[PDB]
Amino acid sequence: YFKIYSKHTPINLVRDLPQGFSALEPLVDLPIGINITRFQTLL
Amino acid sequence: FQPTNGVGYQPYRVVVLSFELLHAPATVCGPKKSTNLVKNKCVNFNFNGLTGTGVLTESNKKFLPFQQFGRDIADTTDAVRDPQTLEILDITPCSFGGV
Amino acid sequence: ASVYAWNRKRISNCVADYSVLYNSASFSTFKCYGVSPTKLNDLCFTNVYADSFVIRGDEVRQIAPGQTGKIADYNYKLPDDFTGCVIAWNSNNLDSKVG
Amino acid sequence: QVKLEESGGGSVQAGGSLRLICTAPGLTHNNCGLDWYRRAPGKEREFVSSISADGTTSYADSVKGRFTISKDKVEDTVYLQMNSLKPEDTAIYSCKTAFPYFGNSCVLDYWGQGTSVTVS
Amino acid sequence: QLPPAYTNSFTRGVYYPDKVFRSSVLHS
Ligand SMILES: *[C@@H]1O[C@H](CO)[C@@H](O[C@@H]2O[C@H](CO)[C@@H](O)[C@H](O)[C@H]2NC(C)=O)[C@H](O)[C@H]1NC(C)=O
Ligand SMILES: *[C@@H]1O[C@H](CO)[C@@H](O[C@@H]2O[C@H](CO)[C@@H](O)[C@H](O)[C@H]2NC(C)=O)[C@H](O)[C@H]1NC(C)=O
Ligand SMILES: *[C@@H]1O[C@H](CO)[C@@H](O)[C@H](O)[C@H]1NC(C)=O
Repeated sequence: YFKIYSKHTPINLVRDLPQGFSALEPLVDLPIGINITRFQTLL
Repeated sequence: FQPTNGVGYQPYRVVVLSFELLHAPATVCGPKKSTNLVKNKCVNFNFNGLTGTGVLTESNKKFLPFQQFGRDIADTTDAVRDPQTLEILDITPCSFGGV
Repeated sequence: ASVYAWNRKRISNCVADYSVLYNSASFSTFKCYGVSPTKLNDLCFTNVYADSFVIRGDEVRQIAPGQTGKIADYNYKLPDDFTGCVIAWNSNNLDSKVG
Repeated sequence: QVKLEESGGGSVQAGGSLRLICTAPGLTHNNCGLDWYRRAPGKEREFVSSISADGTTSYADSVKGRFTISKDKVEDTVYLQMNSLKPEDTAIYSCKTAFPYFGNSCVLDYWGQGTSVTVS
Repeated sequence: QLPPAYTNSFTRGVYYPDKVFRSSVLHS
């Protein structure tokens, strides 16, 4: 299975990660069954 | 194939259902039939493979939209969400004692 | 579809209402080798393949594991230990046109 | 001297499958084809199927499309392959074949005892 | 063409490990 958890939040801050705590609800599970060792973003 | 051909020579459609079971999560499944709901009586329940015995009552705990059942300080099941009506039921043990 | 090029269809990630066809009782030849049809609607499989082909009334018994045939030699052959179901509707009415 | 015999019958569900076994140990030399009739309490023997010495097949109007009369490739054992039997097909089936005369290997006839078939 | 940059994830990336409800408790 391939599991994806996620979360959204509003920020007003630049160029750095904010210091905070927030959990990540599960979002999806997809039952593919493929070996994965690499990935890449798209933008 | 003639329109009025004999049975020993008539056309015949055919479909073969070929089964595949690889090393992966299963995808094609048979339907699962559900019984009815009973409350306020010591009954034998099974919610999505979660099996047990006890008394099912209504509650006021509020799960989160993705949660399925509750648990206790001793890590024992005490609440459950019904798959269909989407309500919260408490589980209480079936009465027992000494004489 | 044509007998020369039988048509294969892939079924995955759903539920098989096999009872909707086990309750037909108006069919020509339905035999599942590998699993009793009683539990056919009560199983989980990775993938299903529907292979559609057309045969003759005499060729209906040809397509099986171990039974040969002209189309069986040419169009397709079953494996030595096939695990699947064969269904055949031997209807001249709609499978063949007038003339 | 019984030259036609029927066996292998029984009871089947509706929507189920069955197979019939009729023995004609002298059918090849007759060259006068084999039949299947069926009799019901209060009913006259009406033909179920008819397979001639060439292999062309006719069937009872209630059974055609599903009943398939067929001969074994070797050791002729003319079976009747059917599926999804209906409760009406229950009857005393039989086979009928004509057997040699002084010069005719045909219409001079002999009937078979029959297979009792029950579709429930 | 620039060199890679790094930074510090203070307390981030905690996800509900499973679909169970607990109330006012400390799990491990
Ligand atoms: C599961 O299916 C049942 C059957 O329809 C749903 O129950 C009905 O949902 C509708 C939604 O508008 C209500 O108006 C009815 O009062 C419900 N009860 C009936 C028809 O007896 C149920 O909502 C479904 N639940 C999920 C999670 O799909
Ligand atoms: C698709 O085929 C099914 C299977 O035959 C049809 O469902 C019924 O199946 C029974 C089985 O003997 C038939 O007697 C009925 O005539 C079929 N039809 C109905 C309405 O009951 C189904 O109708 C077919 N649908 C299409 C769109 O072809
Ligand atoms: C995944 O890796 C395992 C072992 O690392 C191997 O057995 C399997 O064949 C691989 N499958 C794929 C699709 O790469």
